[PDB]
Amino acid sequence: KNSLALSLTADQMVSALLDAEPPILYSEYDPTRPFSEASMMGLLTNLADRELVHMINWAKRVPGFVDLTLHDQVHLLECAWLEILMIGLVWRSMEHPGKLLFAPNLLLDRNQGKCVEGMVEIFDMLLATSSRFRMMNLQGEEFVCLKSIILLNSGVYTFLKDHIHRVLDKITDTLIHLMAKAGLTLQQQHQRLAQLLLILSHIRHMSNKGMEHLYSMKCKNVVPLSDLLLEMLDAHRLH
Amino acid sequence: LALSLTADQMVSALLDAEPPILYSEYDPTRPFSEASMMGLLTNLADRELVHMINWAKRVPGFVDLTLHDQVHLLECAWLEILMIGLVWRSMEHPGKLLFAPNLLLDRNQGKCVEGMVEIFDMLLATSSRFRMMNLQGEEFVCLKSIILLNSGVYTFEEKDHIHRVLDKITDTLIHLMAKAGLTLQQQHQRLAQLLLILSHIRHMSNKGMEHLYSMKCKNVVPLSDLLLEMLDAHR
Amino acid sequence: HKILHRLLQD
Amino acid sequence: KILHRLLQD
Ligand SMILES: C[C@]12CC[C@@H]3c4ccc(O)cc4CC[C@H]3[C@@H]1CCC2=O
Ligand SMILES: C[C@]12CC[C@@H]3c4ccc(O)cc4CC[C@H]3[C@@H]1CCC2=O
Repeated sequence: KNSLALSLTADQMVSALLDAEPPILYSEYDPTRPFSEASMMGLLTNLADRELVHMINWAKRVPGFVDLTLHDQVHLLECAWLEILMIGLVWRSMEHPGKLLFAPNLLLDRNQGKCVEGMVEIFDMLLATSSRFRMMNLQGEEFVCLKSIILLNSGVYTFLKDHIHRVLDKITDTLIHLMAKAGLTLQQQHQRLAQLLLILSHIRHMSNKGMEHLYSMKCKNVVPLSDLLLEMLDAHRLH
Repeated sequence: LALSLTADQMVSALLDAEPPILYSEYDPTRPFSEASMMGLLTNLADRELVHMINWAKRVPGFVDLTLHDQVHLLECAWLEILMIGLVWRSMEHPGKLLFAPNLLLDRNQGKCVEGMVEIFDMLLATSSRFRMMNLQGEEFVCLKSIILLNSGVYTFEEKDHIHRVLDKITDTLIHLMAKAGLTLQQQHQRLAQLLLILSHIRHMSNKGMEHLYSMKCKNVVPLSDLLLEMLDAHR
Repeated sequence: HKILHRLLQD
Repeated sequence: KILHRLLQD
């Protein structure tokens, strides 16, 4: 009736999150023939589908997650999957100003985004988010915490329990610890925590726009979607 | 002068900028239809909207921002602000939404309108959260102000000024928690717990906007041109 | 000329 | 549910 996650120290939380990191995957992107709406969507959804497989492995390695029942785990992933992909992407694109690092062999800049009408405004937000992490010096230890928050948090209020909020608190505790260790003043700690948590609101926004765009692509037969992706979309419901 | 106010008078100015609780022109004599209930909601919102605009003017730091920026902020935040307002005052009416003192709608009455039950459920959930944490009106007026300032800042520098005043409200939030007797770590935990609910409020707002947009194309109810300016800034 | 902008000016 | 399967594999 417990969780070995609730008695982890800060350090142990950071360690277990850093090692749980998924690998960077490559795009099967063939640079010997042009970008088209279909073909870019094809490369992106393909990459999303394979990143997905690793995301699930990773989630089972977030402290306190596998303590949830499957039906909860399912709901959380279903609910967070795109936010997680997005924040990963933004992290990878940090020290590449103006560009999105979908894969080491897939750097796309805002204008490439126009290749798929309806996409460029999502690229725009993703790039805005990259600048903000960049100019606030986001660290990897903070990144992996934010990412774990999005997982446990983004689906917790549509469970219509306290153990998920217990673990969320222990991550808050870890974030502060990291800031104090980096020598931030007490009030610099609480300011920075708020600045990081406030960005999650905007990532949530991007996810909703991204979900509606992907749905549009589907309902216009621009690209096929792996049955896995199709089930992620279906968890959400669009017009 | 907004960066130089004390926590106390930050709180004071916000509690004092609060909009009035408006009434619905609902007639308890003639029963609901999809179109009457929605008409009642979008009428109510058009009115709260004009109050909101004045309240925003009285959020510290707001009129420091260019008018072009003030618009963009209100355009992104407006429904989010509406929704937190609704959740706040529905807080101790478990299972219902107090849209207006004379218009408190139970989870079932959400079905009159197609697609609304879902958004209702997320609203009541959040209201069930505020009550769970026993949110306080002083914290509330901070959340609300934070939404106004945070929601549109990344889709524009005065971004800094905005972040500077956003830090002030953060400071204010913690002041309120320290004074309430919380250990340091209970402070940073509560703060985080509140800020994470803003992501859900953002979610509800994104969902509410798509539904508002579907009721509009289907022409089931007339919106005031104010509400439509607001809507159409979102796509 | 958005009615919002005019409400903000007034 | 492919997700359900992947979650317990
Ligand atoms: C889902 C998506 C395609 C795939 C993108 C994608 C793909 C891989 C990845 O590591 C991150 C992202 C972030 C955004 C995703 C798009 C938003 C709208 C859309 O159609
Ligand atoms: C905008 C809205 C009508 C007006 C509702 C409304 C109206 C007044 C109010 O104080 C709060 C709310 C919250 C939700 C709003 C609806 C969501 C979908 C829709 O069409």
